[PDB]
Amino acid sequence: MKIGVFDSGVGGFSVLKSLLKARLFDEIIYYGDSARVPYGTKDPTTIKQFGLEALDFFKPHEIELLIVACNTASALALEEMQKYSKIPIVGVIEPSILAIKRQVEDKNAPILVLGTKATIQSNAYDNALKQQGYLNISHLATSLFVPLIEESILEGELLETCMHYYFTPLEILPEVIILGCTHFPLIAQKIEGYFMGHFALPTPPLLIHSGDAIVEYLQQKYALKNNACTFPKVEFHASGDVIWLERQAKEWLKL
Amino acid sequence: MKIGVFDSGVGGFSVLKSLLKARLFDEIIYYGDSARVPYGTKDPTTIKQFGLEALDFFKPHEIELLIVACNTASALALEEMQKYSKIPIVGVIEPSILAIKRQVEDKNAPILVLGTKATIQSNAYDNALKQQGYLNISHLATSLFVPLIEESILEGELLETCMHYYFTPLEILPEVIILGCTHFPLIAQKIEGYFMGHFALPTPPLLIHSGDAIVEYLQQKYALKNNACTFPKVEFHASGDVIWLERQAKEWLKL
Ligand SMILES: N[C@H](CCC(=O)O)C(=O)O
Ligand SMILES: N[C@H](CCC(=O)O)C(=O)O
Repeated sequence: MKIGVFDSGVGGFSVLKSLLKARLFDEIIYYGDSARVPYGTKDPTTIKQFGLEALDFFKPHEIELLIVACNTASALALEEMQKYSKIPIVGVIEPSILAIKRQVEDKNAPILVLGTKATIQSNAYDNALKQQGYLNISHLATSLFVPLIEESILEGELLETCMHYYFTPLEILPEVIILGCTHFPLIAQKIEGYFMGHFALPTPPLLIHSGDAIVEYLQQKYALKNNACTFPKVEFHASGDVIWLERQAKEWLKL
Repeated sequence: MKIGVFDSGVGGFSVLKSLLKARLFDEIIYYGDSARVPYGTKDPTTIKQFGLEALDFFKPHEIELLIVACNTASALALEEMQKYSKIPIVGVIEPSILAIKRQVEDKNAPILVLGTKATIQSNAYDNALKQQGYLNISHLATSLFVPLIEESILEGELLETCMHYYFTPLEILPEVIILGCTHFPLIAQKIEGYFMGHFALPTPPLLIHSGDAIVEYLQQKYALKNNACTFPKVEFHASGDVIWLERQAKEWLKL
């Protein structure tokens, strides 16, 4: 079918990479609000309005389903967007909760949630996780990860120092880490390397990928074949220069 | 005289600080496009439109002069803005050149220009400096400085490492450093310390402050006295939550 994917910028490509891999949809209309990104360092009122405005962008595209690839938008504007919609709107938060429920049996397992300041402040993951019984949960806003990753600073001294800055105050060694942000998958191995090295772990904690989770959810609900289509057509749209956004699509979608 | 001050967000408070200290105007209308900050990591077309939209916001306020405190907006949209406006519009680039002309007699003195990617990409400083005869200029886009500063990372290993990441590749030790971004004054002492420490200098390179430079230019161009109210009328406006914008002011107006 034909669907739309919404994100604040190019981070949502991490989710698009997953969606493509699953070969679930024939046509995908991706819209990145690159003129206003990032959303994570802003307020609830502003983000909700951005969410509603994303709706207006897709209305004429005739999409059968809208994926809010942005973790920040999913945590603050999903509710409203759905209230006003003739079609289904799926965020990347709830699907990750389901991924945890089946991947993390022990309700006492230490879980660390990483996200933007807005996503963490919303308690979106904390609320959802507790409902499912989990009692050992920790939350951490790692905002500088976003700009570092957009500068393509995916390794080296600076990145290590930034992770050390954010992770040092942590009280509990996580057994599971949720990548509650579109950009974090790009430094997944680095995050794993940090904990394995700093805490001398034989194996890294478990990381939950937002894109892979929403895929598992969309394959279940809205039942879809794992190759219901050959070459999916994709449209790229942005509030900023679309050429700049498309250029990054190459880098993010690349294996 | 009633004036307007435009910036992409809270960074412009560094210019507001200079304006307030000089006591030139009795009324100042501050507008920060906080819903869309930052401008520096975006494209020319997007930035130019933001500039024109800033003019639409100010038209109703009937200001007599508009200060574009944003170095990025100054570099990319100043020309377009001045074209469709009947009131004088002053950016923070030219005043800096005029201040350098006066402080640096040696046209061969090594000058280092720091700014956002968009500001540096525009070559606005390069072209303005050469016109005045300067021949030893280096340009560096220190993008990460912006988010670091907004998270108030003004000390510690992360700031040192970020500074080292950008500065270490420099082939020449600057004698003059242009803080070509609203945010940099907040780490001015740290930058001075970096060069004094790393190059065993008894005194730091001369830093050019955008805010003081435009205030000085304004003071002379309009022959203004420093006798305006000690506590003038200041209005704060923002595209994002204005409460968030205001609460940040003390971080910049501080002492
Ligand atoms: N896409 C956002 C990260 C970038 C932003 O702050 O807008 C998220 O998933 O949280
Ligand atoms: N105000 C911008 C810094 C923040 C931004 O990029 O928007 C400048 O002076 O270049």
